[PDB]
Amino acid sequence: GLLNLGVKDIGEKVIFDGKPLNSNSGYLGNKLSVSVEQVSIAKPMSNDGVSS
Amino acid sequence: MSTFIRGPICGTDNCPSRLWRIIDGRRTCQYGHVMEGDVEFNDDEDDLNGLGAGVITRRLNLTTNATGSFQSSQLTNSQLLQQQQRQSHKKFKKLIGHEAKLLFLKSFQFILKRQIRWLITEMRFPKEFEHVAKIIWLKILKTINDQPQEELKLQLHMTSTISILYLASTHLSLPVYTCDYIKWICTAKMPYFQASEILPKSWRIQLPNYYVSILEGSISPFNGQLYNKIALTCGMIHFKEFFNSEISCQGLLLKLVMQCALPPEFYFYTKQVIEFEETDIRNLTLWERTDERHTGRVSNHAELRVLSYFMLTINWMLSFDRDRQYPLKWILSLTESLTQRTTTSESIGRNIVKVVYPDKPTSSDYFQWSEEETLEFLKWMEKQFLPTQTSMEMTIDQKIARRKLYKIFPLDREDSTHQLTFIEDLQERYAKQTPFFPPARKEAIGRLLTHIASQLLVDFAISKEQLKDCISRIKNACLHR
Amino acid sequence: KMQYFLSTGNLVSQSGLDLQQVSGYTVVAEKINFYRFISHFRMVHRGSFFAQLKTTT
Amino acid sequence: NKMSPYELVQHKEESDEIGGYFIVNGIEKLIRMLIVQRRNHPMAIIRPSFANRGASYSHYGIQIRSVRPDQTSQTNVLHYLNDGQVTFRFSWRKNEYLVPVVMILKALCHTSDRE
RNA sequence: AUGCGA
DNA sequence: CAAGTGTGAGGAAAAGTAGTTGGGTTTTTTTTGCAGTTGAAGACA
DNA sequence: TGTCTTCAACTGCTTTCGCATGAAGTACCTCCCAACTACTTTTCCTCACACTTG
Repeated sequence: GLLNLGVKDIGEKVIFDGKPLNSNSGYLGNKLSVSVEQVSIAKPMSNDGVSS
Repeated sequence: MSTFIRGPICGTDNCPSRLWRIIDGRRTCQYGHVMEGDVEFNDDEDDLNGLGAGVITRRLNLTTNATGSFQSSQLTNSQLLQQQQRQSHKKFKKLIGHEAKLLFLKSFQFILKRQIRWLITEMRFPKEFEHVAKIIWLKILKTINDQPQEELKLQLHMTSTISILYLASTHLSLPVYTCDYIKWICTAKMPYFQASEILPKSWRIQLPNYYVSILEGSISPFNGQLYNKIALTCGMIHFKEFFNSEISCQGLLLKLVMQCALPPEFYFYTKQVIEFEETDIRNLTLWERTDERHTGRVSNHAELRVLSYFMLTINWMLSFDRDRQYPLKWILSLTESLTQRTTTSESIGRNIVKVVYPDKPTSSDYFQWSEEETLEFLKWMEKQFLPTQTSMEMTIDQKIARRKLYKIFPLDREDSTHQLTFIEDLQERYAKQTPFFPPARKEAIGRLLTHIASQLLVDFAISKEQLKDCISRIKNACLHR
Repeated sequence: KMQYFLSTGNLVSQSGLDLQQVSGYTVVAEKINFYRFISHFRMVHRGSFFAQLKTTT
Repeated sequence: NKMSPYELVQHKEESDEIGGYFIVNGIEKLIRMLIVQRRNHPMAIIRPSFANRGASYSHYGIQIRSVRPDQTSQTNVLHYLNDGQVTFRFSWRKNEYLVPVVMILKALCHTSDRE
């Protein structure tokens, strides 16, 4: 479906804890890959008095 | 009353009433005349693009245009609300102390009375049973008031109530203790085990301040537990002076012989040994008011000794029946026939008492539970466990859910009178032995005695040795011929 | 957020979704008449920005 | 979506409910359809805004509205500058950027000028 | 402001 | 050999309150038309 | 030193009158509230070992 292709195209958003590790720093202080694999939509449901 | 004016009054005529003509835009005199204001403000046109973040917002501290001249209010401190909510969430109980004790007292008062009237219905023992029981506790109450001040050691206990009914019955001397206890458990005749009844709904809530909640059968009696409090009640009561012939009953002997190997002779045998050294030829009476808190081997629990003489008699009698009146093969036949068997109500009851799963003497019958015994058991659970009970709140939802669940498994039912009566069973086993006319017999005798030890002990606080401690005691008593 | 956008029709994002406007995308179904109801789903708009144009071409 | 008319009536609806709209806070709203440039196809346009971009801009230009499989679109413009220069228009973070088309050409694939 | 009666 | 005084702990339960987590408002602070005008780059005597 | 000429950036408006009267926005932040299960709190209840006697 269209929405899952969209989330496959946004790909990743990468962030480095600022390289630290004390080349440790320069060569990033580890990569933190992030993304969204699937997107599901569910039919309307309502549970009252919450769980249970 | 309050006054009028907290805004305007008509300074013309002294008429302190005000009209609103919303069509006019006018505040006017309700009774008399004129313009109370020509000015009228805030009913905007068709132009409220709403750019205004209008951060202000009323909050009742800047007053209000007072657009109601109708008023009465009152002086306020500043948003009752917290005091309002405190008052809504006030009516509960938040008591404790002497006041809580009085109703703890009261509730105890009531359940005992409910206990007594089922007493009358079951036994049909006229004004008499009823009034003696009433003054008995009147007497019990007398003592409680005296050591009051702030003394909150009222004993009672789940046990105290039946001790009360027990002593009152003995005054009258209608029955027995073991029989009464088994009957009561089997038919839940007593309201004893659950304390929700009363008509407390409210007493329940009176945050019975620690007291009341402790009501409700809390648990089933151990070894002593129940003969001990009877003694305390007697000491409380000074019962022996007050009431005649306590602990007595030639009826417990009958109950006991029929209990099993009912021998048209062992009633008189044991009655005779009782005659013998059993309190010098005298119906043993209710032990005394064991005032002391240590409650030691009072042992003069009359019955406890009756059962002891009963047991003793059997083996003495049977293991020196020189004339050989009781055949070798006869003794095991009795113990034989004895093996389990249904019960026109009684044995089913004794199973129900066995199921207090105590010292594992009946635990296994737990396991075995002779087929139907299994069945008439589930029958008595679907009838007498229902009271069982009635989540309050926690969703008028889950209540619903629970109901649905019950509906789902609907349980129950998705010559007659099979369970013959008591004297029927009794008859048929004395017939089952009706063929009457060394190391092995000694063994058989011991075998049989262990069985009765099971039976008599099982109705009662046992002491898989006090029993015999008891046994030991009179053993010693006896040899002073 | 999507109830937000669907309740105002002010679709806003850091890309502008390649659309010339940030309002007007959503309309009340206005069931006052079955004709009106069916007509909304056969209505097509050239977009508000051309409503702003002064010409008529 | 899949209820037969009879069931639909059993669910308190107009036996024919077309749907396609949204109930948001109880008010039925549908998204108005919009007419946009045909995707994926170069459309030759003369526009005086193109002259409004600055010096050396002609009117002439190509506009293709590329839409991704997911249907998000990205419009790409070519401008013929009066000087013969060709510039490539695109939009990112709703900001405009201009690049020489010969740059995106040598950037896409290794090639010769004669290619 | 969006849709609409005149 | 044995019977009787002195006394501190072991045990049960409903209602309230603890720990851990989550939900949840509340809370707060990309040109599309016109006509005129100023400042500019460039130029002159 | 003194005066002139062209172009590009900035200013103000281009239907009238009213209904549905206005509505709920929404980034960044969070302290308070409702929940499920387990743990803790207050009053009350009942029995035992030891030291000394016969």
